[PDB]
Amino acid sequence: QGLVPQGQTQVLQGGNKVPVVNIADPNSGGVSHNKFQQFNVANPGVVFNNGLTDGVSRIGGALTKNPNLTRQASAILAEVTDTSPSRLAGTLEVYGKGADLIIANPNGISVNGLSTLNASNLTLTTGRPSVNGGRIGLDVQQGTVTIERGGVNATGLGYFDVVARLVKLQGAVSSKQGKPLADIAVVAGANRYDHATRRATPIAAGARGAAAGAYAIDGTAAGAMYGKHITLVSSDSGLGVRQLGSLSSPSAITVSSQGEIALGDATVQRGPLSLKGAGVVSAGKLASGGGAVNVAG
Repeated sequence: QGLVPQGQTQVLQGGNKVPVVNIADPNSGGVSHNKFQQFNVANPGVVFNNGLTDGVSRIGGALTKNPNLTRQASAILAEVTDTSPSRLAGTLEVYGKGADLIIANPNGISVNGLSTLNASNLTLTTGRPSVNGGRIGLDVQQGTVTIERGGVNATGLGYFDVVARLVKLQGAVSSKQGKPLADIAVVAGANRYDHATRRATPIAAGARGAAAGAYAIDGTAAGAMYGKHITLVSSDSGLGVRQLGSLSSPSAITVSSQGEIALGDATVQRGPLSLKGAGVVSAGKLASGGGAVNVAG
């Protein structure tokens, strides 16, 4: 239910201490690959130690440099290797050099009131990672990510990506009003997702994600999203994207489905609203402040 590292990764924790992950030394491409038997974050959060010097974290107070490091990471991957899902709540803080965060658990991830500090970008995935130097591929064949009512605060990220077999959106994903707005991508289905290009290519899996007509992405009214660009992608044939949570974006909303699309309200201030599905595509009220709206089943 906690944090149980493997290999060179260490976790400084104990009682009331905010846990500090002494991440593994990164490879030549800047990726620190950290395997865990169990990975969970609870309020107030966790500190990833990407520090070559002693200092102070915002949520955790004083800490020393990470003894594993000969250089700082540009991407920190936490991969769960055993059978338990991950729960994430609180702040994911990177102490030291800012880096991409990737949390991968094929068993599932649930998210409730998540934020970040000094993370460049954040990816939550049920894909199994393949790491080759700087190149990270995520092979999604199973698992659900659920955003619970507490939601995600993406403020300060370039993007927040959720990449899983199925995705449930039951809380808001947004950046704070007037602050640097993150892009949001939700990518469902059996895919290889390349972390550097943020492109999904469909792959074979051992089982279906769900039945024909079931929803690969299912957002309720509580799952409202606000992002610089918002992209929703479902690649499994016959599965739907349902997102009843209002979508709001300054620059683009794009939905691609290999089945149905069913949206509520969606608005883009200065850019295109594009819906492309294999099945029936429907939307409640659409608006674009400079009118690019395309809908195509």
